[PDB]
Amino acid sequence: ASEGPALYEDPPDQKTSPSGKPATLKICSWNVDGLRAWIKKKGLDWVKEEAPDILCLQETKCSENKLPAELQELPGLSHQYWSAPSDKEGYSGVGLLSRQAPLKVSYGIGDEEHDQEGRVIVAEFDSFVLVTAYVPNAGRGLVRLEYRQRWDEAFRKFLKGLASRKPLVLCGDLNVAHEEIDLRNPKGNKKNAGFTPQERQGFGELLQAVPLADSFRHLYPNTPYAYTFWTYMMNARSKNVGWRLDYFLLSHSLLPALCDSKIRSKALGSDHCPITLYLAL
Ligand SMILES: [Mg+2]
Repeated sequence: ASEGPALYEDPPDQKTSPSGKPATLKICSWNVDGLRAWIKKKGLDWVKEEAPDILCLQETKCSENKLPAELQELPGLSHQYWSAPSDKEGYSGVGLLSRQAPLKVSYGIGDEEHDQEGRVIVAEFDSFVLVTAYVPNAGRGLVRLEYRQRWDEAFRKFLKGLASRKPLVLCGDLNVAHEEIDLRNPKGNKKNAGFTPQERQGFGELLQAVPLADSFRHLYPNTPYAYTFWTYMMNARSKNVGWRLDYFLLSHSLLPALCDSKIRSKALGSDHCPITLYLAL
């Protein structure tokens, strides 16, 4: 009620690095709010336009055994990997679709407590490791906040381990708006999932410990009203009353390869929009 529209126009795609090196890798990440729902809402139209080298999907609500046939309409992303909850049901779930097969694909974070909900794919390539995640939400009434804190610690420790061997790119729906600039209404959301001090602090801990840089915020440190999620309710997207929940976090060693980190605000299909990373690897 207190918010009207706030403008955001994502800047043009910067496709060369500081060294002048053209981008060699384009990664698109997207919380699809259910793979079938997303397909019905023309989600694949953006994927075809974007033509990424790697597509990471969160909240697929689908196991590798029950995938929709339409995913065959992406022949340029022929190597497809899927994780889903162990109970074999339609919730959570992540996907990674790639032009080239990774050297190795793994699922989860090496901890039984945290590996039952199909939340993480690890894809190792020659020069870097890619992780895509759908981080557990703290829940309505914060009923899952204690668990989320345990998740955060385990995930941080796991990523620090990976980064000790190869440069890391982490992408996906991290279910937190880091700072006040990362959501439209910080004042009214400090007791809500995604903007609790515990969640924000966890994100800060992750950046420091691994370490990782927030690609978007690194490039655009002072840019407001840049969001990746809007509630389906109450004209939130039309008013740009949103949250930045979706990130590409990078090892510091990859910052010289960083060309751009995009937010595809106008792309429909979900309550999140896609985000896209350009790297000159
Ligand atoms: Mg959803």
